[PDB]
Amino acid sequence: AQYEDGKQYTTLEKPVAGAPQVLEFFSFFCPHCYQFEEVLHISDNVKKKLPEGVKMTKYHVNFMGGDLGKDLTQAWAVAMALGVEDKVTVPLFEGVQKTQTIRSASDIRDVFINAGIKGEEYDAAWNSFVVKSLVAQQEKAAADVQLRGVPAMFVNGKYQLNPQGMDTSNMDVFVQQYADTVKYLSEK
Repeated sequence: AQYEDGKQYTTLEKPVAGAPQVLEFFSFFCPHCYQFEEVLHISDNVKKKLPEGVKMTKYHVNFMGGDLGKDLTQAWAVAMALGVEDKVTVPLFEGVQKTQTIRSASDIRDVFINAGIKGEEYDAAWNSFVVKSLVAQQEKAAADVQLRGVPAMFVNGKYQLNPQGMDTSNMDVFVQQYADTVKYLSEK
C-alpha cells in the first residue's frame, strides 16, 4: 500500500542476479546528477537510512560526453580502486559543470593530484587491470539493466527506483521519501 510496484518503484521484467545491494548510475556531465549529489545530498542521505549490513555503489556512465565521458568512467574506476571516491566527486562535478576547467584527460588527473593522490599513484592506477575490469564491470551493469538515462538507482537487482512517484514540493520531503523507499526495498 505504502509502496506499490509502479508508483514509487518499478519491478524489472528481467531481473539481474549477482547485482550489488543498492546501485546508483551517474555521470559527471549529467546536470540532474549535480543536483542529486551537491544540492540534494541524495547519496549520503539514502546511506543514513539504509539498514546495517547493506552497502551503496555508484557507477559512472559513458553515453554522455563523448570520449571524455569514457575517460571520466575510467577516471571514476580509479576513484573506486583507490577508495578516494569520498573526496574527488565534488571537484569533478565542479571542474566539469561549474568552473569548466576539466576539458580533457589531463585536467582530470590534475584534479586528483590537488585532491591528495601522488601523480605516480594515479597514472599507475589508470593503466591497471583493476581499473579496466571496473570499466568493463560498470559498462556491463549499465547494459544489463538496460539503462537509458541517468541518474538512476536499482535495488536487489530486481527493483528500479522511480523518482517520478514521489513528493516534489519540499526538497527535504523528497529526500527522505526517496531514502525510505530504499530502506523498504532493501528489506524486501
